Amino acid sequence: NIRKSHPLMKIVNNAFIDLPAPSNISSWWNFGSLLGICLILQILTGLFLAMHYTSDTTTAFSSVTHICRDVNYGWIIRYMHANGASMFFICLYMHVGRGLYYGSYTFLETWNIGVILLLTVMATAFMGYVLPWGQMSFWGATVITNLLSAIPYIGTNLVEWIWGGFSVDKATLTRFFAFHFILPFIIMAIAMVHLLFLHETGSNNPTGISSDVDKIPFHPYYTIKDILGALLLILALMLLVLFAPDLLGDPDNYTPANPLNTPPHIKPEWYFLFAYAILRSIPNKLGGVLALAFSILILALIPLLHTSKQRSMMFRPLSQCLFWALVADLLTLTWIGGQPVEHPYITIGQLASVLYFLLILVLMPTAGTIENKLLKW
Amino acid sequence: SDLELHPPSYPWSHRGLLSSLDHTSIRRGFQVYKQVCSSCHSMDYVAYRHLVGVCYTEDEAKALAEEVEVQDGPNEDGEMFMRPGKLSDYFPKPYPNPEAARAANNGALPPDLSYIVRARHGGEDYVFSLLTGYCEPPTGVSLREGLYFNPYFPGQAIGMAPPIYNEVLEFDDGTPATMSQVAKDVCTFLRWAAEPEHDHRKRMGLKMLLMMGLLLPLVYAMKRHKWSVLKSRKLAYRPP
Amino acid sequence: GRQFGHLTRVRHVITYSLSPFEQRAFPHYFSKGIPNVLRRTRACILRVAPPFVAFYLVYTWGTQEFEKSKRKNPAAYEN
Amino acid sequence: GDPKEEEEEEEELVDPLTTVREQCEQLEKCVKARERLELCDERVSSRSQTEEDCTEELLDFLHARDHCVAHKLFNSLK
Amino acid sequence: AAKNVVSQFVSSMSASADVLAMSKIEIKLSDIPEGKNMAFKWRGKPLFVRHRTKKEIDQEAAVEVSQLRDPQHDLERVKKPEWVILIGVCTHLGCVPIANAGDFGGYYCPCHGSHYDASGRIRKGPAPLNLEVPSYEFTSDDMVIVG
Amino acid sequence: APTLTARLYSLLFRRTSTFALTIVVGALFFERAFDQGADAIYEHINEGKLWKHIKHKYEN
Ligand code: HEM
Ligand code: HEM
Ligand code: HEM
Ligand SMILES: C[C@@]1(c2ccc(Oc3ccccc3)cc2)OC(=O)N(Nc2ccccc2)C1=O
Ligand code: FES
Repeated sequence: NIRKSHPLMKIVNNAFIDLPAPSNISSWWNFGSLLGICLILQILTGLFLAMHYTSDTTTAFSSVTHICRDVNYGWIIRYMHANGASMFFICLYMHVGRGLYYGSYTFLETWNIGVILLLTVMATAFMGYVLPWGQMSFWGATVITNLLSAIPYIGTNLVEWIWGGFSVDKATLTRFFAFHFILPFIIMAIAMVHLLFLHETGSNNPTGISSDVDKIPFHPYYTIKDILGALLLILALMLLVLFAPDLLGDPDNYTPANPLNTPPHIKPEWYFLFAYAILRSIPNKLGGVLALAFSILILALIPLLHTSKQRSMMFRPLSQCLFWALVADLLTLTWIGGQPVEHPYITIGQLASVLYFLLILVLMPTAGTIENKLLKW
Repeated sequence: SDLELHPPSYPWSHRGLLSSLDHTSIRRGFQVYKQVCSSCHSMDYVAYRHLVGVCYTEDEAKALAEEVEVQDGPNEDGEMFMRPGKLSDYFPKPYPNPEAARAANNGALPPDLSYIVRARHGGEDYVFSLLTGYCEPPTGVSLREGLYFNPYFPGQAIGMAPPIYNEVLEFDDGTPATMSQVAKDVCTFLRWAAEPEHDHRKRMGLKMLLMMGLLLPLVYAMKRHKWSVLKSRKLAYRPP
Repeated sequence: GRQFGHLTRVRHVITYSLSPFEQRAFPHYFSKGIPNVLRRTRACILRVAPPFVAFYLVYTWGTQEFEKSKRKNPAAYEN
Repeated sequence: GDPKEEEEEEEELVDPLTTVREQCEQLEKCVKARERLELCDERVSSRSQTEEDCTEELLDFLHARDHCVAHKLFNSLK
Repeated sequence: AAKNVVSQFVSSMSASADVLAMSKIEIKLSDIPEGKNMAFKWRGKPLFVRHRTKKEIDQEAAVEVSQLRDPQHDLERVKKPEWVILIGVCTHLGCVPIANAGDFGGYYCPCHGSHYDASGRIRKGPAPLNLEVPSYEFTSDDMVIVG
Repeated sequence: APTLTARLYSLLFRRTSTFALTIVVGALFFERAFDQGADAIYEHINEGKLWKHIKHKYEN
């Protein structure tokens, strides 16, 4: 009987069963549902870890080990959480890249909501990482938190405020546990709002050309395409959990607390590398953090810089080359962000930083304009 | 000062994808922690029961636990005595407040416990090569006090006296307690102390690839079946 | 949202199609697929690949300079 | 030379890392680094008051030795 | 794959390290007064013991089995009459019964309300089972253990 | 002489009742046969277990 009339299943039907979708959406389109799976994944394992973790300075590092050694299967649950956080970023990255390449950002509202979803998960992962009170957890917590101190005039009252003291201590570990528990529920609401705005127009596709003449039902097609792709997300997640639990995980969080001693070479998680390089590039306190913020906050300027008469980059050889130069540049930032602030590296790191911004703020838009002229448009 | 070298190449018998531990070597390795390392290094997270599963036997585990004295809970007078040795809380803790380890050893703090994975890149190897690779301090550089020199370590210089080849033994088997053999065993054991789940994980891991190798092709075939209709559809335009 | 029946106007196109239980799910998987991937590869290498070799070259050089410059170094201090 | 003293050589204690190190310490790329060391080992004896270090020339040598140590070793251990 | 991961996640809520204690507290019970009540832990779970005074013996030497829900006789319950060895939870919910404060023998679980005796077995209210004190073995008249 | 997959279809797949009954009964055995056959694979390649190691101590 009917899916269409019931006030509840009607939502389901309109979102996952009868929703008209482009016959041609690619694998690149699988990431949104994978981001949903990621969020649920983080939520379940996250929760079971909360049934055993304790938020006090003393027993924090210890309770986590209690989980990995004592609590039945805590190790598998703990690793799925950690590796799930990485996958979540892997997915954010692909998802945001897919939107750039294919012009999807032209759906203003849904793209703007996405940026919010990006910042929310970054906020979430940060608080998360601090939780086990390891060396990197602590020093990473110290670095990132201090960014706020750069803000003129009110900078220090703010860090101390967010600290609940004179430095990252007791009060901060507890509040971070709290905010880290509620954030993913708030994320979940923003994501439903994301999905609402998207349905208003439906999905874009590889060609950037309207698909209203060739829509297919989300259900049999994307239902199975999404299943298959979930299993791929799962294989990749398990491989990590079950063969390489410590691979992305820094060895220093396996050593408790040292507010007195900063490790020789503190290294961000992975997904912060490129942004870490940008912040570091410029030898200035204020300007570094400003460059850092702008490095992410730039996504919301992207739509103003669309210059081409076409939506997607599928028929745009110039933009394509510049897009990959962007990716290749990010990969350079990543490499550099994980390296000591020295000779070859600072200069490479400064040139990659101007390139990132140079290509988004100027190169891409100029390619679009010459592609238009080349076509006589 | 800031220069340094990295560990050799790992042939452990627990290096590959699927690869158990040589539980016999985990035994020998505990014996090394028992007689030598224990007197300086705290192993705060392992317990006598943890071994029951791995290297010993129910009865054996009790017996080895009984060879020490911990500070048991208070009774009617508000006391604090000592007790035979449980089976439920390793913890031979060589030093009270950590600063006592500093006092004894002189500056240097004998770190962690259930080692490797721990803050040491190249985990087991770094340790193996640290213990097994003490060498003569080359020309040009002195040592503020006869500290102790080690090619690996950060800064090539500092701390721990070379404690391997003082051929302590109690390997039953009939195994020669040599420099290396005692190290291979200690690292092996330390591997298990840091990662007890190691063997179950790779058995699961096996199952994950085996299952994934069944499901992947199958789910893929389900999707192609349903997408058949679109993939082979044919179009024709027939305007007036 | 939008519903089938109210999307857009289409006139004059016929679509012929088969039942899944009537066709193969992998017809010429290799016979036609391999050629197809070679072809999509050719079509995109020139745009995708170059920026990455550019990073690759800077990656090896960059680390090379790093090692030779600082550590390996202590070059001449002769007396 | 002699058996009774072989078990005494086992009680005077035995060779593991030593026979392999000696055999590797022996090899091509190694003797080259040792040779580079031996040379620098001399130029510090030279001005045995006022002068640098020889940490670096040493590290190079272990690298080559311990490498073939790891490859060959373990087969003997047990 | 589903029940494997669901089981693991479910099995994780079960107890973790807990394969408890040694207890057997060296008890001298011709040491404690004529008939006072003593309670220890045998896994964090209250174990309570009175002695068994003359007058108090026979209140339990007169049992009744023909009208019960679970079977026994105080003297038939433990190994030696004037010497029982109770635990202390309450089979109803988990309200620890207090020392000789109710009816019959002495016991009386409040937490709301239910009766027991000197042998412990339940006789009046809501609780369905007799309570449980493992075995009873002493060692000698002057000493004792538990189970 | 019909075929196998046909027999399977007639007797068990046509109805979602049987179709479902067959897979639940299929999982019960697959799990048991996969765990066993897969454990033995894990063991055969290892053999420095707690198993073989035990043998040495029926005593105390
Ligand atoms: C017993 C066989 C034993 C082992 C194994 C062991 C290991 C060990 C490691 C891996 C380190 C880490 C080096 C690092 O942090 O990078 C370390 C450090 C110290 N040790 Fe040790 N140790 C064993 C035994 C002993 C014994 C018996 C003593 C006391 C005489 C001792 C001492 C020390 C000290 C001091 C350090 C700190 C080094 C420093 O940072 O200065 N060890 N040990
Ligand atoms: C359901 C909401 C969540 C809860 C209740 C939750 C609970 C927890 C707890 C208790 C810890 C500390 C234990 C441990 O470190 O293993 C933790 C750590 C962490 N979580 Fe979450 N979390 C939630 C959502 C998230 C989200 C959205 C992310 C981002 C994908 C995330 C990524 C992390 C990370 C990176 C850590 C640090 C992991 C580590 O290395 O130990 N979790 N979480
Ligand atoms: C919690 C994080 C996110 C979730 C849960 C999420 C979920 C989804 C889902 C389910 C889709 C449907 C189809 C698809 O897979 O593409 C989608 C499409 C889209 N999302 Fe997100 N996404 C998230 C982060 C982002 C981010 C970071 C952005 C951009 C900053 C973004 C902007 C878009 C856009 C523009 C589309 C358009 C679809 C297209 O053009 O193909 N979303 N998202
Ligand atoms: C995991 C991690 C983290 C998490 C989320 C972040 O959020 C962003 C990610 C990308 C871009 C901007 C913010 C940043 C760092 O949290 C944390 O303590 N660190 N560690 C760290 C190390 C050195 C400097 C700064 C931080 C992270 O990597
Ligand atoms: S729990 Fe004792 S009477 Fe209810």
